[PDB]
Amino acid sequence: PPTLALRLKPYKTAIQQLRSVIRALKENTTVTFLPTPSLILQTVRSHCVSKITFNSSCLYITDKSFQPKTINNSTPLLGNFMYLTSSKDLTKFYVQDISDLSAKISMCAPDFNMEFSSACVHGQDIVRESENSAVHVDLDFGVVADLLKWIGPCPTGTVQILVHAGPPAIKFILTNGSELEFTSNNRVSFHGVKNMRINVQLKNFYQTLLNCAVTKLPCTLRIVTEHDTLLYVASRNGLFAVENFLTEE
Amino acid sequence: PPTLALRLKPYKTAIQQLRSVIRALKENTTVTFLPTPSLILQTVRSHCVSKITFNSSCLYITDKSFQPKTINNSTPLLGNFMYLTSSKDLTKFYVQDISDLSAKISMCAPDFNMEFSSACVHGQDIVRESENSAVHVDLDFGVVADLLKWIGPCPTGTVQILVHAGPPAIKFILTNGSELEFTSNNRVSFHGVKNMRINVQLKNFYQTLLNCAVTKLPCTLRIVTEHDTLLYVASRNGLFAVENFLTEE
Repeated sequence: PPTLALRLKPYKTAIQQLRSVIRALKENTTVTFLPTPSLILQTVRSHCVSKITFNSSCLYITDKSFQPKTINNSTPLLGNFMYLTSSKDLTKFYVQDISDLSAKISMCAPDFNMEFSSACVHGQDIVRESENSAVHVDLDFGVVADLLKWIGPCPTGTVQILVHAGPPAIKFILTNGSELEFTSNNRVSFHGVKNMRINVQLKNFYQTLLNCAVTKLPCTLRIVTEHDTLLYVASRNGLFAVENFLTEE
Repeated sequence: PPTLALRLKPYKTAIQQLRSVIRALKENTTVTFLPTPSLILQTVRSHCVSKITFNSSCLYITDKSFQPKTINNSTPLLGNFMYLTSSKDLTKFYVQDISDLSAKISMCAPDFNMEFSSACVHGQDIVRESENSAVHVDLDFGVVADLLKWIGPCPTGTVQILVHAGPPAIKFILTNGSELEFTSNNRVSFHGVKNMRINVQLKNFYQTLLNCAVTKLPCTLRIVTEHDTLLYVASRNGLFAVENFLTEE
């Protein structure tokens, strides 16, 4: 039977880094297993879609005939499935393709083993789109930390992200009139700017930053204008990538 | 294979009544499955041992060769096992005896099924002991409620239970000097009293009362003096019995 297995050392590391993100997953959150190999978490919040993709280095695949499987993370009795995989006692975690309609998940710990079969759902894949006029600014981890400390007081209202080109700058404005801005090359890196603004809910922007901050590495911000106005915020390491897509308003 | 199955209607009712108790179970809490049929939860806290026994009417047994199984409620990956059984979506729950060293638990929900095998441990059975000189007072549910409201302010210090025989009375005294007492037949029932006292931790007595109060029915208090000084507090309905054993100090 075609088996997709998690490689324990990098997976346990990754899932520990992500523990706070995984604790925050929603009722619609999906988990996708691919023969690539890949594992993808995808979550819809108001005007915000979030995707966590595990690097292939976290997985072992025995047989590429393994059919793609998407399941709900919210599991009838078990609740938050991905949270259970963050158990520090986990010794084995694999998925088997033994029926068309479902995925069979196996997990072990010292003197324990368990299996469950969850119904497959129809997933959507989300692709970061490119546009000729897009803004792209990379933020050092220290900048992300500063934004989080600033915005972290339960966050309400909106944040306006205001970008300038005259000289380059990225500016952040909150509902209460507070403003922070960055111009400085050894703190941020500008890769295409134009005079523009985007307004997003503060709660979503803060959660987005929190999720990206798990890498303790630089985060990429992009803003596009075509299908509509959208803010992309992402970070990654060699174990996983966190990507968020925030729709204006 | 010998199967012990939960009868869904009375089990789901019982487990819903007990939900708060089950949320509070400890690392040493055991779950015992018997061919009687019976299911027993047993938990050790400081000077307090608590036992929940499900009435046979909650169980169906196919084959009395089923070997007795005790397992830890704290389950490596799953965490609080009994809490998972309180899922309002549960459609099937049974235990199979297919190995000497372990119990195989199966559980279902609409489009979900799961199985796990947990290692058997060595349980102790706890028996309420009788003594010729013991105090026994039954308390109406309204009395239990009054005690809970009185003691419920996080409870610290101790409670002294002071019993009198001249005329009969049961008295409760807290560390801060507050005192409540009962003498009244249509509120409490005296079945053997003698002049005596017992002192227990307030936190344990309060938790004990909370657990018994789930029946919304009268609760039995007994106090013994032999092996040592001990307070027994219990309540039951046709679905389960809650029993607690509090050692003096």
